[PDB]
Amino acid sequence: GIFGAIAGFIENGWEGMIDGWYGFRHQNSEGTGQAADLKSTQAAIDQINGKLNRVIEKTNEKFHQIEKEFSEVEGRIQDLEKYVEDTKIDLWSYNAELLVALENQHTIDLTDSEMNKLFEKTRRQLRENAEDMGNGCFKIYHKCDNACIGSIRNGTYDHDVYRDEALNNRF
Amino acid sequence: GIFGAIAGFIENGWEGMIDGWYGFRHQNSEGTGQAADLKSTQAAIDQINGKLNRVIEKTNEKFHQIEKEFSEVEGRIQDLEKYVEDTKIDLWSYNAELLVALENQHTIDLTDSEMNKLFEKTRRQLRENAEDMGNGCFKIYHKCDNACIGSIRNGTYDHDVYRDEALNNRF
Amino acid sequence: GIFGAIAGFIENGWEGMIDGWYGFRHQNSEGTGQAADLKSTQAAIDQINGKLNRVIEKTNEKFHQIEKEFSEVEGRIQDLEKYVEDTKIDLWSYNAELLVALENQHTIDLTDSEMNKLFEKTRRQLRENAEDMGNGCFKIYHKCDNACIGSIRNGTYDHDVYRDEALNNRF
Amino acid sequence: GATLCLGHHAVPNGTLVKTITNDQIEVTNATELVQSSSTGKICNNPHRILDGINCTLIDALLGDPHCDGFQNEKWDLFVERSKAFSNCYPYDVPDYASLRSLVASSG
Amino acid sequence: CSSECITPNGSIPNDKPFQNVNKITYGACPKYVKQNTLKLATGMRNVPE
Ligand SMILES: *[C@@H]1O[C@H](CO)[C@@H](O[C@@H]2O[C@H](CO)[C@@H](O[C@@H]3O[C@H](CO)[C@@H](O)[C@H](O)[C@@H]3O)[C@H](O)[C@H]2NC(C)=O)[C@H](O)[C@H]1NC(C)=O
Ligand SMILES: *[C@@H]1O[C@H](CO)[C@@H](O[C@@H]2O[C@H](CO)[C@@H](O)[C@H](O)[C@H]2NC(C)=O)[C@H](O)[C@H]1NC(C)=O
Ligand SMILES: *[C@@H]1O[C@H](CO)[C@@H](O)[C@H](O)[C@H]1NC(C)=O
Ligand SMILES: *[C@@H]1O[C@H](CO)[C@@H](O)[C@H](O)[C@H]1NC(C)=O
Ligand SMILES: *[C@@H]1O[C@H](CO)[C@@H](O)[C@H](O)[C@H]1NC(C)=O
Ligand SMILES: *[C@@H]1O[C@H](CO)[C@@H](O)[C@H](O)[C@H]1NC(C)=O
Repeated sequence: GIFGAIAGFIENGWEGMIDGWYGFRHQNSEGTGQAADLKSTQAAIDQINGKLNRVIEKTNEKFHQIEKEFSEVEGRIQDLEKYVEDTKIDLWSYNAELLVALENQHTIDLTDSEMNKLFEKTRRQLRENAEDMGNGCFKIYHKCDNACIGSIRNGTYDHDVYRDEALNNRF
Repeated sequence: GIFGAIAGFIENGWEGMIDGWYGFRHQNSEGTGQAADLKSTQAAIDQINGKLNRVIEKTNEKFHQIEKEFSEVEGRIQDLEKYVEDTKIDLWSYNAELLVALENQHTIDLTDSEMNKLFEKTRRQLRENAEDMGNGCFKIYHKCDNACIGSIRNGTYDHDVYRDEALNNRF
Repeated sequence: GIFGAIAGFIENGWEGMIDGWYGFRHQNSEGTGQAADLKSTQAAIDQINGKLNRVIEKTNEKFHQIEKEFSEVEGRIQDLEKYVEDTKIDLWSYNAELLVALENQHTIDLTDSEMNKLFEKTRRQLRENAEDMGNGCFKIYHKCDNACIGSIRNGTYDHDVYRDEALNNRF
Repeated sequence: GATLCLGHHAVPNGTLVKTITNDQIEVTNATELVQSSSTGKICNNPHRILDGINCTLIDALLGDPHCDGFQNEKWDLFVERSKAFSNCYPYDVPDYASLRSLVASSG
Repeated sequence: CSSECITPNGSIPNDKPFQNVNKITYGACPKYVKQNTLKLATGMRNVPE
């Protein structure tokens, strides 16, 4: 999208991730793992819903209106009634087409945004202990077991602990 | 917002900053300080005004129009006059609601943008002499007095000067 | 724009670049060079066209409508015909003004986005072997001849090759 | 060391939608904003529906004998059928449309 | 049965913002438009592999 993460520097999506919209796959000494990130998944879902509720909202109630069909040719007044209805329909048809186009463009961009925000958050956590591999994966230059990975995921990772090790392995 | 700076990785705003929209707080050997960034404050205000002036602009002048209230039941023509007016009001009511929603979304996003741009500008200035702490604060690994901080703020900071010192302290 | 690249941290555009929208200028041992990036140029052009085709698309066909001019003063019905047409014209005039404003704002933002995306892609390629000079230029800390620059441009650059050299020269 | 990958999900069956820059582009899910179908029946709740059957509203108004069932009736929505017909003295209403309207509206 | 929106074709559900069924309606009704479909995206760009 506009941030270049989804269909971006992130090659493709994971059909295998069924418990969330965004998440982590990791590989460390202990094996491989996958976990969903629920906060950012929620951010996206919440926004999309907000918008869904804006649009799907109560319609307008109308009761007696002008006649829209005619069995006789009347000339002027019917010309006018017909023209008014036709005008209205064209204008609303336009509003709807555009609403959808804008809304969709924005949804695409905001979901891309959430992805990119998770990436950024994580990179910032890792400090000097990892490098950006450009594919949306970090290379972690110290020894990271499942607990450690977890600490990255739940935001409690303490970089100063591994900094020496990692710094050593980076250079 | 869409860049994740405001209400983002930046925890919250400063009620104490009354001289600008965006700024720096610093802590160094000499003490603590706060200063507003006027260029980016202006960037935001200018955009918001541009938009404010687009919307608040001259209204349309109309003089003799159709009658919108009626004391007698007339049937067809009155049905039509009523329907036309009602149609118009619904359409404009829609335009207004939407204008506000879009405009507001965009204002939120563009103010977020300005913040993030200031952050990015600064990070780029500092080069290898500082690290991103993730909270919207940089850690500066050399000795920075009030003049030096100032140089960062007014964009004249020369990193090569402190690079050796900082590089030393970083690793 | 919203990413702060164009009219951003990138000082200005190159009137000298006539073969693409975005590109690289380099200076190395062998001399100076300039090359266009066709993929991102295409990304921009494609989007702009998509939009151009959305708007420039087939118009609506209308045939017999109400009369919009009058040689005699008739009162009520003419008041109504006149009012309907005037209402329609004001609403479409609004749609058009807004379409243009939004679309343009977005074009500006998306072209800025493409630039920034190219920058980001490149920075990611270079890994530890270069630094962001903040002007939209990277400083490459190893010896890069025209072939090497090319490899950066066509996305085949292998950083691990030069990492030792560059790491050495950076610190 | 370890590798940590950031990712987003994807699905087997995606949906084409339309955007500002793009005519068809595939997203994971979409929802339909235009109702194109009908059950086919006029639902008798929550509106008082008066089925006119062989009677038009005007004939019901005037009192054409085969319409006499409609005397003093009320409706939120009067439904006129195509099979309706007039069995009484042949007549006409100048500005038929307006009488029909204002009575229909009085309800 | 029950429904808030009546058209000459029959009743229609009012849950959506728009409808292609009939320009003639009674009650609380989706606005009428010329399109038979408009999809509003409810998720991100799908990128399989
Ligand atoms: C709901 O009701 C309306 C009105 O009964 C339906 O519209 C009608 O649909 C048919 C079939 O698409 C149209 O037939 C076409 O007529 C045109 C014009 O004469 C002719 O050139 C074509 O060859 C075609 O036969 C018909 O015009 C149209 N009637 C009106 C007045 O619009 C509609 O299909 C119904 N929708 C649902 C959900 O049932
Ligand atoms: C509506 O009018 C139709 C047609 O006049 C009526 O159908 C008639 O019904 C009677 C009694 O069942 C039959 O003997 C006739 O053969 C029918 N006539 C025709 C021409 O089909 C119908 O009864 C009327 N419906 C109501 C409820 O009044
Ligand atoms: C994060 O993970 C660690 C280790 O698994 C755990 O001890 C800690 O409670 C977690 N933090 C939170 C706030 O969930
Ligand atoms: C920035 O700060 C330095 C030191 O305080 C000062 O000498 C210099 O003039 C300032 N630069 C500008 C352009 O204001
Ligand atoms: C990129 O450049 C190198 C060296 O000039 C060349 O050998 C290689 O084929 C190029 N790669 C592609 C995919 O064009
Ligand atoms: C698709 O979106 C709709 C509306 O948001 C939702 O009700 C439905 O559960 C979604 N389908 C899937 C499989 O996510």
